[PDB]
Amino acid sequence: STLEAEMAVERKAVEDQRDGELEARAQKLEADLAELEAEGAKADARRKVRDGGEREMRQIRDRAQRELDRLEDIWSTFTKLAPKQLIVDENLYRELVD
Repeated sequence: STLEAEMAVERKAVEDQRDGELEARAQKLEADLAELEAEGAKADARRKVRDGGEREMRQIRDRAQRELDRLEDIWSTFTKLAPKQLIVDENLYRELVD
């Protein structure tokens, strides 16, 4: 019970910060775009700015998702722990130990 409770609580650190980093980067990009559109700038420049901003947004979402699923995986493994099971990660083992 408390195990799954603490797992959920950590999922909270996963979710809030996943949303927050993306929010910050998006705010920065939108400010930079409102600045670029304030002056007279070529439309190709704005298109490339938007492309880079989408790249950054998706990259942040991926950096989140990857760790989120990794943490799901550690719990999934911990659940099915029974003797004679062979662990090969050599890092997951440390997470399970500590």
